[PDB]
Amino acid sequence: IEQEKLREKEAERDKVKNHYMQKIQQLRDLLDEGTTSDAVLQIKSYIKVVAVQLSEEEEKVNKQKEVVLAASKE
Amino acid sequence: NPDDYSLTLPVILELGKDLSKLIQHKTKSGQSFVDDMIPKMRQALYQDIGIRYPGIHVRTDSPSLEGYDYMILLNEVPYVRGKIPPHHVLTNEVEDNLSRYNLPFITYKNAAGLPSAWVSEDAKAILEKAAIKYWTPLEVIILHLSYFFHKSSQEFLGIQEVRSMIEFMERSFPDLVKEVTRLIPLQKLTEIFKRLVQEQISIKDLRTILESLSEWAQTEKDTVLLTEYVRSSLKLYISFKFSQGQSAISVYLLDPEIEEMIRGAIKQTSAGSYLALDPDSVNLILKSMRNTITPTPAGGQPPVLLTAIDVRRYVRKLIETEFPDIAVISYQEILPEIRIQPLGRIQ
Amino acid sequence: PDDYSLTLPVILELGKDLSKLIQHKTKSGQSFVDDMIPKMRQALYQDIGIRYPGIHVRTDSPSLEGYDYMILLNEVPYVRGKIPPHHVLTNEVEDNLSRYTYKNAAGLPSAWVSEDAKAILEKAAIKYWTPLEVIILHLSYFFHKSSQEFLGIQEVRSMIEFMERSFPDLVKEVTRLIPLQKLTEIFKRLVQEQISIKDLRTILESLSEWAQTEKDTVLLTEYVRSSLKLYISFKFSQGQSAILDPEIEEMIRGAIKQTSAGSYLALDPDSVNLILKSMRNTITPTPAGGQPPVLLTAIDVRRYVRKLIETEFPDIAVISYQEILPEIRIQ
Repeated sequence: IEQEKLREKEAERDKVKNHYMQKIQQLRDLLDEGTTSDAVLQIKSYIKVVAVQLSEEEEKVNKQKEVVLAASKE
Repeated sequence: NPDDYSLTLPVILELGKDLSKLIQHKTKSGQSFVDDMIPKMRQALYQDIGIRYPGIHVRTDSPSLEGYDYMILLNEVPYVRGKIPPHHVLTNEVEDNLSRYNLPFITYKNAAGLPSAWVSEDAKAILEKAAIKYWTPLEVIILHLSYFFHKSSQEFLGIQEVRSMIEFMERSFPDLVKEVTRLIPLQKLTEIFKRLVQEQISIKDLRTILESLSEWAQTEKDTVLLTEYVRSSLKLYISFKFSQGQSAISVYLLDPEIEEMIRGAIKQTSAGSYLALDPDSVNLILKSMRNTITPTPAGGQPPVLLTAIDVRRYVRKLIETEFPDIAVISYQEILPEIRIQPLGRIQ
Repeated sequence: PDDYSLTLPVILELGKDLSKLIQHKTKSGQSFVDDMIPKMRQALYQDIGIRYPGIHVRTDSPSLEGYDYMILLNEVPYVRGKIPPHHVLTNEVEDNLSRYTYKNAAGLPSAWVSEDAKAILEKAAIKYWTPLEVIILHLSYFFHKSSQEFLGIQEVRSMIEFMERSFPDLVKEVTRLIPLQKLTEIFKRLVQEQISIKDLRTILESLSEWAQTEKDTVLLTEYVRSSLKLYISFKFSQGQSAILDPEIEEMIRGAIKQTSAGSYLALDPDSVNLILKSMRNTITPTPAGGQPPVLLTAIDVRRYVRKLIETEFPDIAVISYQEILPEIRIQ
């Protein structure tokens, strides 16, 4: 049952990973466009926000890898 | 009395004999070197930069100079020598122009932020008719002194001048001053002023600087972060300085890989965040600098570098050593109404 | 000798033609420099509680054409202006242009009409502005949109010591609880949303009540707002009673972060599009020169809403339930 939990947690991390890379790409392409400073400040603030959500997802993935390794050592 | 102490003379200008006789006489606009031009230089510098620069001691007939040579002294120590081509005046004109009227040009780039185009001084009315401003060699001395005092802010902003300007401020803004000196000790305040005028940030607008300090030093006592907050509260002055009156500002940018390897610079093991950075990269970025730069003409000002917010000062501290004529700014120090034109891609 | 010089707050640069115009008296024979600018200052002080400094006029700018003008904030120019020659700015209905265009700042009208037509506009009940009055309006827009740099700590001290002449023991009670810097911060947080601070008495009473108990600046600003019920209601209902979605309210409970000294907008970024997409398709355009409509929020989240929506629509006032008189009646 722990492999299914691992798949759950890896999907929940990968959705956040995809959103974070989308935000990075949008940062880069609004830098390339020539937007204003409002846009770049706001997107950098939102990236600083979603960094914590990415790190929480990574920590949950690490906990689930701990539990899956423990169940393998069973 | 020859049996006392004497105070160190800040800035001495030695001339050889011919320039010393040239400063005897009045100019076209009738002005004296010693009585008009130097004070007007001082006042213009004070309007440009927030700095009270001291008066100048001019000694004629130097043994150590030819007659058309000059020398400037920092604290009774000579700092840099100059030469003047005889019977030539310095105006920055493009090589195209220097050959579009068939005048002489002599290439002599005397200091770095100054023109490099010397034309025989009998051609003055020609340049007036062609609407080209030219500078008297005395005015060339004035320009070179001005370049000195811009580049040598650091040696003249010490603690007693900071005290003098604060005590002028007390006449008008005494409770603001009292709050600031509750928040910031006088030596650390002088350090903040020094780190501002490092990047040619004027402190003429003392009011906004003191207001920003009295906001931000409620929480933070590091001098350098407070300097960063003063910069980010001088959005308006920075934008007017660098975007030069436009709808838009035309800057360079970094590469995000460079930004994410200058997160390498962290030094939390020490008190200050001194530079923990791969040694080779001081060439590795800098080559991509040298092949990117537009050479600005000499009477204007250089292209700007736009960085991420937290790494602006490290970039400036790195790149001042070869290119003192880069202004580094980051996103927080411009108005978020300006359109930024992405035209460097430096990797 | 040389000395220091003080930073000059507001400098008004003029071209040659405007500099010749300000020599002479206006239609009612009153002066630009001696009456109209002081009257602007007095009206601004009566509308919002702020003592603006006197105005530094330099004529004959080298850098402007003769009907052009420039405004300086702390000897740094803020916005350049133009005046069409011999035109007055009169908001029309566009069809008028064929029964009988320059938008200068974003709250100035966009209709310049040749100045000879005065009796037509007086008979037709059409209000007109002198170009001098247009300068007055643009300066007023400046000082509304640039309040923040003129409400500093020494002016707060000056108004407090004016107050001490009448309410000294109230002042001493307030300043026992509250340092002067935090009081100036409260004033700035008020005048961010164009809340006037002319009525110092009610603000000081609310402070002297609430600051026994609360030492956060931001809650005290909220309580001053909730004690200015009457002023807010009169501003916003125009003397009437009746002239937002729960899901957003229940997702702004997400923004609880208070570990540091301040709070933190802690929110899925995409909602900055979720409000705004529905926001632009809901807004009524109120007539140019009027008052945009007014946004009603939950009590504790008002500041977050105002901080969010100022960026594109700065001239829309966020208030919450506690800040209106308790008798007045999309996502």
